[PDB]
Amino acid sequence: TDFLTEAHLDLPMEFESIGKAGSRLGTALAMAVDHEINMVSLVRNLEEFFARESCGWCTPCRDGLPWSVKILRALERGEGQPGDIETLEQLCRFLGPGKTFCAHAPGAVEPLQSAIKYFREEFEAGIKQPFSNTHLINGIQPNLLK
Amino acid sequence: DYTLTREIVTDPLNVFMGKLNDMVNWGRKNSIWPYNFGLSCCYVEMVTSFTAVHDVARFGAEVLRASPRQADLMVVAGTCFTKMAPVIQRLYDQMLEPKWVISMGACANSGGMYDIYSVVQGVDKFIPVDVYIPGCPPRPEAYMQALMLLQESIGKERRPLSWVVGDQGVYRANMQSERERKRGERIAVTNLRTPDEI
Ligand SMILES: CCCCCCCCCCC1=C(C)C(=O)C(OC)=C(OC)C1=O
Ligand code: SF4
Ligand code: SF4
Repeated sequence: TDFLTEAHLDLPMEFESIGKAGSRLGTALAMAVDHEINMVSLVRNLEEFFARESCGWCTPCRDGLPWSVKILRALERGEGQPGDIETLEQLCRFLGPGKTFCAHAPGAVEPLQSAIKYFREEFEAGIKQPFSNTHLINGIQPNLLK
Repeated sequence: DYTLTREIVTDPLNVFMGKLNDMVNWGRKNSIWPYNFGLSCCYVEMVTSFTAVHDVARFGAEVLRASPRQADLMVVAGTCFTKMAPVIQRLYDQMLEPKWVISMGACANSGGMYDIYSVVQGVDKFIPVDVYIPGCPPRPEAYMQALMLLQESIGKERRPLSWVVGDQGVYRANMQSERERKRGERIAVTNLRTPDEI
């Protein structure tokens, strides 16, 4: 389920009330996160669980949850690069309902997108390194894209 | 090892006859007059070799006759188009002995990139060739290298000194191929300059 802030604490535990707040009632067993817990590490743990519990049937969950896991691992260690949060948002958009074979992957990307929506300063703090995907090959001048 | 035309034969070479043959070959290889014949872009590189930056005149090969009777060398510098092939054959037939042929460029060698309905696939389909130059176009110094190769081939061929006395057959040297000669120094190459510099 999507993370909610302290402002949403004054809301009745109904399906329609939590549905209009941008989350789900779910099993109605709420979990509280304090100020000590880093949101990036918590979302990394959640996505690690969700990626290793994929059944492997369909491409977006099976091949995109490990990408989000690796991005969150890099953000945890301060090895984040530009475009990582954009990749996480694209994964949120493209792992929604109707795009995967079952509802496991929309539930996987709900906490990631809610924590990005509410705690974006913690995810942006992990991006330190410049984006690098290639190494230099001697004798070939790279296409310097601007 | 020689090739006879009138057969894979041996060296026919008195010591005065050998000296006379050497003098005739020296005079022939040091005075080679090409025929001014323009077929395609390879001719542009050939006449570039004739200019001041390369100066093919240093080898005594600049006179560039417009008449086939006065020319000793025919350079097929360009594509052998099917409409131009009888012209090439007629101009070659109007040349007088001794005469030599250099195919310049991929078109004259084999047809090159023009395996097409209107192109003869190489000039050696219909006229005999002495030196082949790969390239499209070969650079002017490649043409000068072929000129030196032709000079080496001329320098140890055997032709009659007079048409009234002696053997009238033409003996052409069976040279070692340049590929097998240069294989030792070419395979030993390890490192080249990287293509990112000038
Ligand atoms: C053997 C005695 C030669 C005397 C001079 C011959 C005429 C001048 C040099 C040849 C020549 C001619 C005819 C010529 O027309 C020409 O222009 C295409 C040249 O430059 C590439 C030449 O080098
Ligand atoms: S979304 Fe569902 S069907 Fe697709 S691989 Fe994940 S667990 Fe399997
Ligand atoms: S070999 Fe290449 S450069 Fe020479 S005549 Fe043909 S197309 Fe032109």
